[PDB]
Amino acid sequence: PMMQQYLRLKAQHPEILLFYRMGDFYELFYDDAKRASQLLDISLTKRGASAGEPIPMAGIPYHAVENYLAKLVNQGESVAICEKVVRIVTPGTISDEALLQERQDNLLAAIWQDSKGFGYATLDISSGRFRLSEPADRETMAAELQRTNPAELLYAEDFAEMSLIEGRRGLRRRPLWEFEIDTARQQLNLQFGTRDLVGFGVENAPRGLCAAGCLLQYAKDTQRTTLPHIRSITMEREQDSIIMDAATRRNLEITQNLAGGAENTLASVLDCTVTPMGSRMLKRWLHMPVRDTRVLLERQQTIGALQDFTAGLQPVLRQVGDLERILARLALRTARPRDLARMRHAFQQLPELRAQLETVDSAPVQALREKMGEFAELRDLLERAIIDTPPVLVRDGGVIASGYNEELDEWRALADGATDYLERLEVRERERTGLDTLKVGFNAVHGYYIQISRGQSHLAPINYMRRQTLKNAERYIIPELKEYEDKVLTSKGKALALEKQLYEELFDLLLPHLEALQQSASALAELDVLVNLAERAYTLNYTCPTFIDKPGIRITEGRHPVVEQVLNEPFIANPLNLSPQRRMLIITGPNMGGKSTYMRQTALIALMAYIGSYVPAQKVEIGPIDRIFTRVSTFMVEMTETANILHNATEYSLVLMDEIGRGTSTYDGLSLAWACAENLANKIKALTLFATHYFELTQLPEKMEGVANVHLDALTIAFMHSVQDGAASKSYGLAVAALAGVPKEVIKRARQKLRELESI
Amino acid sequence: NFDAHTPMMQQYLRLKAQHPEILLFYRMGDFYELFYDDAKRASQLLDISLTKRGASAGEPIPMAGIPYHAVENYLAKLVNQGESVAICEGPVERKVVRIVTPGTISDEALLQERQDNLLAAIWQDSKGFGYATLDISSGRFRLSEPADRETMAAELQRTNPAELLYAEDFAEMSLIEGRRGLRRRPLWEFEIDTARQQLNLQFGTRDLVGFGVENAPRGLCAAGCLLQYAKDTQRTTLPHIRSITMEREQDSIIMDAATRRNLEITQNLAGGAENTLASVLDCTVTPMGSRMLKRWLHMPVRDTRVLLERQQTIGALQDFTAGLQPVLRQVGDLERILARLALRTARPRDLARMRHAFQQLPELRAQLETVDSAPVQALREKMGEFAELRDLLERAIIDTPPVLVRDGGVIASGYNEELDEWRALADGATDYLERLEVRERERTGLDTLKVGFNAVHGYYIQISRGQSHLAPINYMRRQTLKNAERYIIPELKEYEDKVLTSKGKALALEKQLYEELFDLLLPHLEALQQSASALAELDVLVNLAERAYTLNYTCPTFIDKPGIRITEGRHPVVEQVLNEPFIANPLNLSPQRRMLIITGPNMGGKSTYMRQTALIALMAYIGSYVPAQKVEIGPIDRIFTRVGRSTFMVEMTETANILHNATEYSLVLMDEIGRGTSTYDGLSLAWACAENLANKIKALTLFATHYFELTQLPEKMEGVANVHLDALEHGDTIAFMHSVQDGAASKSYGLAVAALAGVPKEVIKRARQKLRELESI
Ligand SMILES: Nc1ncnc2c1ncn2[C@@H]1O[C@H](COP(=O)(O)OP(=O)(O)O)[C@@H](O)[C@H]1O
Ligand SMILES: Nc1ncnc2c1ncn2[C@@H]1O[C@H](COP(=O)(O)OP(=O)(O)O)[C@@H](O)[C@H]1O
Repeated sequence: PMMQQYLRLKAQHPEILLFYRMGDFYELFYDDAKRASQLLDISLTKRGASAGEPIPMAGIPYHAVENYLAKLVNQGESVAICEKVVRIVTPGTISDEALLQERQDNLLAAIWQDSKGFGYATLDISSGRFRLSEPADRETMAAELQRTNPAELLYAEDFAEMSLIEGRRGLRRRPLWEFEIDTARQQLNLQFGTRDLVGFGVENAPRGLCAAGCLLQYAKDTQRTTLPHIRSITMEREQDSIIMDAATRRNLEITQNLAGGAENTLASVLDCTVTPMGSRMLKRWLHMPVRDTRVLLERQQTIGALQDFTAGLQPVLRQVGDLERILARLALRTARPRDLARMRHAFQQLPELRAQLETVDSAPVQALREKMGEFAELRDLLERAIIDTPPVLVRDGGVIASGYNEELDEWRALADGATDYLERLEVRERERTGLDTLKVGFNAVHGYYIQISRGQSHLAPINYMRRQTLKNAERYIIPELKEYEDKVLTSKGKALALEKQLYEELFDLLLPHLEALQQSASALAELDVLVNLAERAYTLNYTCPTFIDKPGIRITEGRHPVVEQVLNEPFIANPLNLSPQRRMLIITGPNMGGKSTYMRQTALIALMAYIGSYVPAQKVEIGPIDRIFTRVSTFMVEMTETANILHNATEYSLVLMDEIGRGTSTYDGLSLAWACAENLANKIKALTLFATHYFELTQLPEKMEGVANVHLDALTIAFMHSVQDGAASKSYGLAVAALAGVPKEVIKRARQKLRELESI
Repeated sequence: NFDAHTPMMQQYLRLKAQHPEILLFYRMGDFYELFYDDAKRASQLLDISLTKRGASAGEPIPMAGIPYHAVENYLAKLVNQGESVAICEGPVERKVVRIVTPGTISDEALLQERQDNLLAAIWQDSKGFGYATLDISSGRFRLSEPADRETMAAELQRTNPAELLYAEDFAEMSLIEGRRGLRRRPLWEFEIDTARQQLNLQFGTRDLVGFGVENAPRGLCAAGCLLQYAKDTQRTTLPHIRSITMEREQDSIIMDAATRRNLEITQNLAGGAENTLASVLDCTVTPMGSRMLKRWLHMPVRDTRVLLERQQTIGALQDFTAGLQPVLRQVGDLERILARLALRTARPRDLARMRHAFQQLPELRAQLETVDSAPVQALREKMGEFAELRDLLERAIIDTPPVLVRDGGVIASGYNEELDEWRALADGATDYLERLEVRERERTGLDTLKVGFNAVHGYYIQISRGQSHLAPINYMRRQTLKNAERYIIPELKEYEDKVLTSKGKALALEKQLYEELFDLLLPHLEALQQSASALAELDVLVNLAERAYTLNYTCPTFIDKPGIRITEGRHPVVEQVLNEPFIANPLNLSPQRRMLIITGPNMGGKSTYMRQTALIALMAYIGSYVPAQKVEIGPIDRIFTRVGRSTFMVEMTETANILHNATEYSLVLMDEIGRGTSTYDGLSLAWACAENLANKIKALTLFATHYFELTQLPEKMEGVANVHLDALEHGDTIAFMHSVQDGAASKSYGLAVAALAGVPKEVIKRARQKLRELESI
C-alpha cells in the first residue's frame, strides 16, 4: 500500500519523473532516479526493503526543488509533483511566470506524416493561440520546425522522416490513436463548440487536424482542465505573409544577431514596448509580415493617429502588464492571489485608456478602445474580494478582504479575539437572573464560564451547570456558551477554509468572461505595439510607406534601421528604384563600399512596410512582396541557397545576392553568375539586387531589358557610401588590401601583376 | 535622510557604502535579503518576488529574499552574468565575510568542472602591454609582456578571463570593450615597487630572479594589482599561490585568435564543444585532467626534452590504461579541493574526497613501480603517499559526512574524549524537549500551537489570538503583532539552558577540532599541490596513451631544419565524425619544398588536408601521438590559419598578419586568397602573397587556390610545387576521391558542384554555354 499511490497516473505518460512525498524530501525511483541523478549528479540512494529484490532511490529537500524544476524543464524533461500530484510540468505546457521567459513565446507542437504530406499543429498554453499548417515536403517542414521552434514536440509511432526531428529537446513519441482523424474532428469541434471546422478554414485540411487533435489531448491530459482559453484554431496560408527561410531571418538579424545574441538587431531598435505581451507580438509581426493591405493600412492609421499621444498612453499601458499570461492561469485555474491583484490593476487602467482614446478620430483606434472593454463589475469584484497587496500563496491566509463575506468577517473576529457575544450574554444573563455579581469569564482550567459571587450563587438558575467553586464565587456553563467556545476554538480553521472556498468562487465568477477578457488582452498588447511603432517613427525619424499595385520598390533617402543606430558617425541615406521596367541591378564597387548594407536595408524597409510600421526613409513606394530571399563547403552552401532562389522566386520576390560565383575558378564562377543573372532577369523577373566583383556582368544591361548598373562610390581611398548610376569605374582591391595592412612591397608587386594582366 | 533609517537599515546602508556597485546579500538567518535598488536588480536577474515590506526613512522597504539552502544556486547565476556579490554575516557583528566575483570563484556549484576560470589584469605603458592571470582554485599564476595589439588580442582570446582588471589610465579600450566582468581599478594598485614588495612577500623570496620575472615590470604591475584584489575578495591568506611564471613566446607555438577558432581546438565555429579536437582527445578521468589537456592543446610546448618525456610516458603506459584509469578516477579534482583547504573554505565532503584520493595513492604507486621510464618514476615520486594525513582523516571524519558543519555531526565518534561525553549529554537534549511538545499539547489541546526558537528569547510557544485565552497560566506571554502572542514556560526554562549550553559546547568544539584539521593539513600544502599536479598530468598522459591506442596513433619524430613529412596522415576530428573511411594522405615539406599550390575541385578535400597538417603539428607539439603512419616535424614557431568588416577585409587583415609575422619556422595555411574582389585584383594579390612567402618569408606554406594561373609559380620559383585533389565524373554526377596527388588540377568542377547543390538544369546548360564561349576567347 506504500508504493501504490505514486504510479496511479504515471501509467498514462511513463516518461514523466515524479517528486514523491517521502520524509519531507522530494525523492524518485525505478530509473527515474537514474536520470535525476544522471544529468544532475545528485545523491543516488536506496530505501529500506525486504521483499527479496532491491529498490532504487534519489532525493532532494523541501523548499529546495523550484530550481530543479526549471533545470529539468529547460533541459527538455517533464516533472510531476506528489503532495496528491497537484502539479505536472512539461516543456510545452508551462503556465508559471518563473519558468517562462517574459519576451519569448513557448510552444507545444505536434508533427504528422501522411501519404501526401505532413501535419503540423502548434499551441501556446499561456495564450491559447492554436495554429495548424500542411507542409507537403521535407524542406518546408524543415523551415516550419526551424521557425516555430517548439520546446516539446509530439510525433506518431510510425513517423517516417525522424531525421527532421532528430537531435531535438523535448521530443515525445505518441501512439496512432491520438492522431486518428475521425476522433480528432470530434475532439476539436467540441473544444470550439462547432458541427464543422469551416469558419476556422481548417475543415478541408485533414493532415494538420490529426496533429491538432493529438496535441489538444496531450495538453488536456497534462493540465487536467477544460482548457477554456483554447477556443479556435487557425491555418496559416503562405499567400497571407512574406515568406523567409531561416537563412534570411539570420542574414537580416530580425530578432537574433549573427553571433547568437539579441543586441544590435531589428527588434532591439523597434522593440520599446511597455508590456511583455506587446514585445512578444512585435517580434511575431517581424517574423510574419502581413500581405493583407487593409490590415497594414489600419495599422498605419493607428500609428499616425496616436503619435502625439504616446507620452500619455505608454505609462498607462506599462501598468496593464502581461494580462495575457495572467488570464491563461485564470483559464488553467492556477492563478495566484497576486495574479488576481495584478489583473485588477490592469482593469484600473481601462477607464484611463478609454478616456484617452475617446476623441481619437480613427476607426481602427476606436476599434481597439471597444475591444479592450472596461469590465466595471469585475474590477469592483476584485477591489472588494482581494486585499490591496496580497500574499503569494492562498494557504496561510490573508487573501480575501474584510467586508466581502460577513461569515468570514465573523469567523476572523473570533480568531482575532472579539468578546462582543460575551458582553451581550453577560448583560442578558445579569438582567435575566437578577444577580448583580454575574460576570462572563475565561480560564484554561474550565474554559468559558458565567461566574456568580458566593452570596448569590445559591440563586443560580436550574439551567446553570456548575464547574468551579472558589472561596469567593462559583462558575457555571450553559449550552449557549458551550457552543460559543467550540466556534472560538475552530475560528482560525473555519476562516482559513472559507477564504479558500471564496477564492475558488472568484474563478467561477471570472471565467464566464474569458472570451471578452482574451480580446481585451490582445487589444492592449496590439495597442502597446502600434503606440511603440508610433513613438519609434517619431524619435528615429520614420515616414509612412506607400503601397503600389505592381512589383517594385521606390526608396528615396533610405537608411539601414539598425546600422544607423549602431554607428556614431552619420548614416548616408541612399535612393533605390526597382520597377517592372528596371528589375535587376548589377551593384558593383569596392569592399566596405556599402553593397551588403544597401541590399539588407532594402529587405528591412520592405519587411517594416509589411508589419504596418513607418519606414527609415524620406519616401517609400512598395508593391506586393511574396518572399524575401538573401544569398548574402562555402561554394556548395552558396549554390544550395542559389538553387533555392532559382527554384522558388517569382516576379513578386525580392532577391538579394552578394558575390555569387566565389569559391570556384574565375571562368566557372563567371559562367554560373551570368547564367543566374540571366535566369532571374528574363525568366523569373524578380526584384533583384545582384552585388558582384565580376566587372564582366556590367555588360548585362547592354545585353538585356530590365537590367541596369549601380555602384557604391569611393574617392587616397575614402568610402563615400553613395549609390550612383552606372558600373563602377575601377577596382580598389589593392587599395583595400593596403588599408587592411598588407606590406608595401606585396602591394607594389601585386600592382606590377595588375599591369601585366590588363596588358593581355 | 540617512538618520531616518532603522538601526539595521543604517548598518545595511553603511555596508552597501563599502562597495556601491556590487549586490549585497544580507543574512536574516533562514534567508538572504536584498534591499532597495539591489532588491529591484535581484528581482529581475534572479526572477524572485520583490515585496515592499516594513518601514524605513518614512517609506516601505523594497525587499527580495533567497533561501539559505539555495544561495549557491542563485550565486551561480550572478557570476554567469559577470556580477560580483558581497556576502554579509545598536546591533553588533555584521561585516562582508567574502566578496564573490567572477574571477575569484572557488566553490564547486559556481565553477564548471572541466573548465578553467581566470582573473586577469591588463596594463598599458608608453612602451607596451602587461598581462597577468590567476586561477584561484589551483594557485596557477602567470604573467606576460605583449607588444602587438594582435599579441594582446590573441592572449585575451586564449585566456578568456571571467574577470578583467584594467587600470583607470588604460588607452586601447577597444581591446577589452564590452567584455564580461571588467573591473576598472585605480593606478596605485598597478605600482611597480608595491607589486614587487607584495609578490616577493607572497612567495617568500629575496628577489624574483628565480621565476624569470624580476626584469618584467609591465607584467609584475598587472600581477601585483591582481594579487591584492584576490587577497581583498577572499578576506584571508592565499598559501596555495607560491610562484609566478613568465610565459615567453619561444616556449610555445603562437596562435592568433582566428587560428584557434579555425582549427576548432576546444570550440567549434558554432560555439559548441561538439566536433572539436578537444572532443576527440579529451577522455581524461578527473576534471583537473580535462583542464590540463585543454591547456596543453592551446599552448603546445617548444621544449624538445619536455615533448620527448611526454611521448615516453604515453609509450610506457599504453598497456596500463585499463589498470590506472579506474583508480585515477577515484582521485577526483584534488587540485580544486586543495585550494579550498588553502582558503579554509573546504566543506566536510571536500575532506572526505581528499581522504578517498589518498587511499588510491599506494595502488597507483604499486602499478607504476615496475614501469621502466624516468618521467614515469618521476610522476610516481611527485604523487606522494600521505599515509599520515590518510590515517588522520580516516580517524577524524565519518564514512559519508554531511554537506555542512553548521548543523554539525561530522567529526567521527571516538576521536575526542571531551566531544564524545558532550555529545552523549546532547543526545538527551533533542529527546526531552521534543517529547515535551507532544505531552503539553495533548494536555491542553489547541488546533494552532507552534514552538519557535530565537537567539535572545530561547524557546517560544505561539497560539491563535482567539485560542490565546485558553492558553495556560504556567505560560509567560511575550506577545507580538504577527500571529497572536508567543509565551515562555518558566517550569522548563532551566532545562532550556542546560540543553542549548550542552549543544553549544559539543558544536563549538566540533568546529574547533575541524578548524584544527586545516591547521594539521596546511603545513603540507606544497607537497599536496605537487601531488595534485602529478595526478592531473598522469591522467592527461594515460588518456593520450589510451587515445593513441584506440584511435591508432604513432609517435612523431623531431627534425632540426623546418619541415613536415607526413605518411598516411588524417584529420583527427573528420575521421571520427564520418561513417565512411577517411582517405589518409601524404605531406612532404622541407627547405627545398616550402610551398605547395593546392589545386582541385570544390568539396574535394583541400580544406580538410590543410587543417589536418596544423592539427598533426599541434598534436605533436603537445607530446601526443599523431593521426598518421609516420611523421617527421621540424621546429614550429607559429601556426597561421587563413582557411574558411567585409569577407575580403578580414581575409586581407589575416593575410597582413601572416606576411608581417610568419618566418621559415612557420606553418601557414591559406584558402583561396583573392576572393571578394575583381578577378585581376584578386589574382594580383594571391600571386604577390604566394611570391612573398616562397621567396622572402620562406615559411612552410599550404596555398589552396582556384586561380589556375598560380599553378605557374613552380615553373618560375624555387621551393614551390603543385598538388591536387582528384575526383571522377560519371558523365553527370561527380565522386570525390579525397586523394592528394602531385601536379596541377586537370579541370575546374564549379558547374558540376553547382548542379550537385541543385541549381536548375537549364541554368547549368547556360553556364556551360558561357564557359565554352569564355574558353575560346
Ligand atoms: N550609407 C552608409 N552610411 C554610413 N555608413 C555606412 C553606409 N553603408 C555602409 N556603411 C558602413 O560601412 C560599412 C560598409 O561595409 P559593406 O556594406 O558590408 O560593404 P561591402 O559588402 O561592399 O564590402 C558598414 O558595415 C557600415 O559600418
Ligand atoms: N581524405 C578524406 N577522406 C574522407 N573524407 C574527406 C577527406 N578529405 C576531406 N573529406 C571530406 O570531404 C568533404 C569536403 O572537404 P573540403 O576540404 O571541405 O573541400 P574543399 O576542397 O572545397 O576545401 C568534407 O565532408 C570532408 O569531411
